[PDB]
Amino acid sequence: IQTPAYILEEDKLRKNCELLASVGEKSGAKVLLALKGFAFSGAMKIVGEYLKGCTCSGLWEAKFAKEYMDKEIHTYSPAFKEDEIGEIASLSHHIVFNSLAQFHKFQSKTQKNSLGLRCNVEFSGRYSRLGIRAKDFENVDLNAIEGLHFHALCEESADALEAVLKVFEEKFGKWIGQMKWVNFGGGHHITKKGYDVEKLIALCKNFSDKYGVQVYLEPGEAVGWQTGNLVASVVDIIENEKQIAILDTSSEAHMPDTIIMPYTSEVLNARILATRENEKISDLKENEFAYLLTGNTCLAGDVMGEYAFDKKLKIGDKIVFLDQIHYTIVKNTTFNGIRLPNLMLLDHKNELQMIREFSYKDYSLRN
Amino acid sequence: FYEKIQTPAYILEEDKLRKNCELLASVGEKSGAKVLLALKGFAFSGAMKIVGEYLKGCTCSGLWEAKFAKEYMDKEIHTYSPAFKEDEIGEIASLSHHIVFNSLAQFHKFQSKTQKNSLGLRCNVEFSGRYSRLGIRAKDFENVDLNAIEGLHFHALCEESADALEAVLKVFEEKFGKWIGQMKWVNFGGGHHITKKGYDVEKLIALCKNFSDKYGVQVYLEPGEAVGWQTGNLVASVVDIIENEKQIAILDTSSEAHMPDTIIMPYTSEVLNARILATRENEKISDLKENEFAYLLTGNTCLAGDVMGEYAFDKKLKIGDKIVFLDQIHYTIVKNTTFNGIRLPNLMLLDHKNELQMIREFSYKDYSLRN
Ligand SMILES: *Cc1c(COP(=O)(O)O)cnc(C)c1O
Ligand SMILES: *Cc1c(COP(=O)(O)O)cnc(C)c1O
Ligand SMILES: NCCCNCCCN
Repeated sequence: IQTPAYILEEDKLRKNCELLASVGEKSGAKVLLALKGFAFSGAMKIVGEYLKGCTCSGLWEAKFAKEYMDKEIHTYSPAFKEDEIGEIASLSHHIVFNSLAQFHKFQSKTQKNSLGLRCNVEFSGRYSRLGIRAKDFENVDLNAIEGLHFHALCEESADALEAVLKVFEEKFGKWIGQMKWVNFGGGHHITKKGYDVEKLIALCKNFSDKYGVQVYLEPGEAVGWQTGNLVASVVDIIENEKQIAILDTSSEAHMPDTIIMPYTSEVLNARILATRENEKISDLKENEFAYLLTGNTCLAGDVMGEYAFDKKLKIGDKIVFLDQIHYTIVKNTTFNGIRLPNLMLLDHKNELQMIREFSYKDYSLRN
Repeated sequence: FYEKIQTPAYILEEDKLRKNCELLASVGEKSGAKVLLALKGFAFSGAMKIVGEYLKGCTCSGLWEAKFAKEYMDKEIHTYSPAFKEDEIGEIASLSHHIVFNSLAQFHKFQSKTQKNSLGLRCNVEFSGRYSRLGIRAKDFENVDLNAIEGLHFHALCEESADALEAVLKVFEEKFGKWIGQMKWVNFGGGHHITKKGYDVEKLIALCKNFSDKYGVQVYLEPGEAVGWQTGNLVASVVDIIENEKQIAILDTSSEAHMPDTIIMPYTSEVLNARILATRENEKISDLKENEFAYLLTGNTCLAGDVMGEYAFDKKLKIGDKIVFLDQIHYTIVKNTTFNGIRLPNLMLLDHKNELQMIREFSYKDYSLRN
């Protein structure tokens, strides 16, 4: 590994997609990759051996689905524009509108697509712009709408989906039986250890039998969950009261959700002792060595955390940030002109494959 | 002016940029300090030649910024990194006039590959910070052979005043004083909000001039934000307007992808002809007046939290109206994203003749070739 690099493990992605395929086969639901979280171009054909297509937020994702996967394309945007709707309609099997005005504006340009409406389920979200509330369905012509859609969950359980479906059916139930399909969105933490997979299958099966509809699920995170790591090197080690490792990667540019959320990444063969925000998480044990892990941007707060290792770090050691393929790459930056981590794939034969190697132009042509 | 443009777009105004640069050139003129653009915050490719009319060069964090400085400006190049790497030091050395190291180890490791460059060390001034990895603390200078070192560097400020640089200089001279006289230059870093209304320019000039004279050193300043301050806006359109208790305008831009610092810091952008009533985080800022209309302005990503804030306007918004987010050229473009495949704002220049030029028009490949 020339560093930094995001490295997706084929074997792990395959195990995730096997489980998701199993959910679809046992429940009758169709499972789609939500590209927002996980769009790893080197793995799109692999994902497509298992899943039915992509869910896409607009033109660029729809184009990406077409090019990389070429399976079903489902497109939802809070904001379709006039200049893009034609190409989106040419590519998309399903198009979900966020408002009735959007539906009405674009219905005549989407006559070959199966149309849906996003439903605001209003379930603990106040003042959300996403979806249509139930009261606004009264009096509206739904003859041209074949699907209802919701997305209401983030890193959640089968029990949470049950709770959402209960409210979805109480508020929207009069309009469900007349649809061909319903899309339960994403946020289902299906490949996480301990998730109640049998419950999800039963919920999807039971709903489909109850209303005679095709169920769709559109996980993003669950596809990329624990499928790979960001690998960095120790470039320098300095002392300022604590021992501090400066790495060739950056929180802010390469793991931006660690700063936004905020959260602290786990590190292979290490334990988190304290967060960058100085929250104490654990105490150092015997025969452990504490380091601040820090990044290569010029920012004062480019700090991953304080971590306990069981050996001393040396310049040139590799640090492995765990579970860094979803909601990372898709949102990363070239801030401060920091060299981007290459995208790599560890294939089923344990051979490392370069998928994208970035260069100066990735930075210069974006400024 | 804005009506025929594809939105969204960041629009830099030449006249405003030139006013800032005139002022920074005035500081250099009067103090003898040499002023550099810190590319971290402002790297607008279409403006680099304009900035070079006024400033002496660029401060760069590494290889990619040094190459950009070389290509776009072709003036002095000053490189500092907390973490130089072996695979890049060669090319950084061929491009840079000054190289500033973050630690003695990094200096000792790369001294022999940097013989044609002027070498500096970054000083941790330790002032109001704890556990900072940036710079060397004064105690670690003691009894170190500094023969090969021609400059000292600090960067200790953010959006600050001439009085705050005065307080930092006092601490810097107190702690590192005994080694300043032997240097050829000192670099006072960035964070000087020189072009903000009210800044005490006169005092900055005196501080720089006195310091220069006292120690017999060439002083360097390396503002980023100051160069870009109030030079331009991000222009978006209202794509849809919906209601959920409040009126909500959904725009073709995203706080998360296009104004990331609004989410990270967090802070709320001002909007042309509007007043902030409340932040995305529900902080009350002001009350609606009698003849105004309140709207939540929100983005086009699929995230629930892609909300800019609640703002008061003098008239109702309509689909197709342009929303102008004020002061969006610095610490924006340089750190924006194609998250959710959102179409990037184009980069445009409103030039000195009031003509709008396209600098960069983005496309699908800017997204697909990054995933
Ligand atoms: C984000 C999103 C998804 C995927 O959510 P995950 O948490 O990654 O599973 C699915 N559908 C829509 C409409 C989304 O906005
Ligand atoms: C960020 C930075 C600057 C510029 O800072 P501004 O606040 O944009 O003026 C200059 N030098 C160094 C070393 C920096 O990290
Ligand atoms: N005035 C700039 C402060 C330094 N860094 C800011 C980085 C956040 N965009």
